[PDB]
Parts: sequence; structure tokens; C-alpha cells
Amino acid sequence: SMSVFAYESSVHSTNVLLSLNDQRKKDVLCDVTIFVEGQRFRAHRSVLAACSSYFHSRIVGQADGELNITLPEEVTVKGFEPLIQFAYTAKLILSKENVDEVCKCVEFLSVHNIEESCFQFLKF
Amino acid sequence: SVFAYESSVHSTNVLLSLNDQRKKDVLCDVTIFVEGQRFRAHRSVLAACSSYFHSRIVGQADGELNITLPEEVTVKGFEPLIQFAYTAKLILSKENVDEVCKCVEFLSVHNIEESCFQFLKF
Repeated sequence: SMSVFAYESSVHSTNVLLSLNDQRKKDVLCDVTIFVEGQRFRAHRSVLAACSSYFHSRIVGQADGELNITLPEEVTVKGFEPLIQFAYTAKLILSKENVDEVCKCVEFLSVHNIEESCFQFLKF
Repeated sequence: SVFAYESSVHSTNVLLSLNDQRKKDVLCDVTIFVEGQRFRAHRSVLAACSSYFHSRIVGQADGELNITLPEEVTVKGFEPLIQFAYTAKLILSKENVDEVCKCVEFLSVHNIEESCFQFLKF
């Protein structure tokens, strides 16, 4: 019973994610370092938790300062890098060289599994 | 690119999760005091959305950050904007329109002309 005028922006969530990706790439305002085959990746724990049940479990209730997470040897840079890029851009690209590793990393880090999707194109 | 997937919902889903964290006060890293009332957020999101906050966030220490907004900023005007930041929806009302318009200017590079919404007061 109060008059209201509401705006829903179709660009805002995309624009926030673009800004979070720029922070990640330029290593500013991030708060977690992920070690993958010993190589350093920077991210925001809030975004990793939103995007991966594996990371969420390693992030709940941790200390307030910089956090370090080491992923085990099952996770390669080849399979992980396309996925952190999907988390921050909404776009996932798989190459002939990395498709197997990425599929393995999706299953390892998330509740999803893309093997059966990729399998549908095996014959043509 | 043997396979390429583009998700039209992913950015919305990440923002939904950030909003849930904000409201439940988990995985946040900045407190904002507005008329003394406590709000929680992620400095990364505030810096992405507000030039005022960005200037008060970059280069600060890694631990918890605390920002006190001055008396110019009212809860009435600020709360609809933090809600827009975290949800992409801005609700203007008869009661809040002038204050929200003032806080937009105060906090960001944008402007909303209050004169264009005075019909909310009819």
C-alpha cells in the first residue's frame, strides 16, 4: 500500500563478475591463494565457495586473514585453469588437450559432472 | 575449442550466493556502519560497485575492515543500494526515494534525478 518503482538491471550481475575477474587477474582484493601443482592462483573465498562444494568445505569457518588451500595431485593446472576461468566469466572452453583433465576436475571439485555431455559428440 | 559452454545464469547465481552470505554474515570481510547500524559485506563487491567504497578499500590491511559512513548517508537511503548491489534490483518508494537518490550520488559515479520520481509521493 505504498507506491513503489522497481528497476531490475539485466547487466548488473555480469558487471560485478567482470569486476571480480579483473580483481582476480590483477591480484587485488583477493583473499585466498590456491596451490595447484604448487603453482599459485589467487581468488576470493566467497566466490570459490559459491562455485564449488569442495572449496566451500575448506573455506567455512577459517581464520579471517589470507587463506591458503592446496589441491592434491589429482588436480592439474591443465584441468583447473579452465574452471577458475569459468567461475569468474561464465564461459568454459575445452580443448582436445585439456578436455579429460577438466572433466576430472569438475567431478573432483563440484557437484556437477560433464563427461556424459561431452560423450554425446564422440561419433561425429 | 572442441567444446564451449556459455551460461546465461551463472553470474546471477554467484551474486545470489554472495547475497546469501551477506545476509547470513558468513564469508564477509568488511563491516559498514550507517547511522551506527551494522551492515556486513564483501569488500570486493563494494569496490566493484562504488567509487566511494573503492577508495576506502584498496590498500587496506588484509584482516577485517571497518568503514563508518558519515551522517549524510541514512539507512533509508543506503539499504536499498546495498540490496541492489547484491541482487540487481533497486526498489524506490515514497518514503525512501529522496534519500536513495542522495546516497547514489554520494557513494557512486551514477546519478538518479529525484525530480523524476516525485509521483511516488502522490
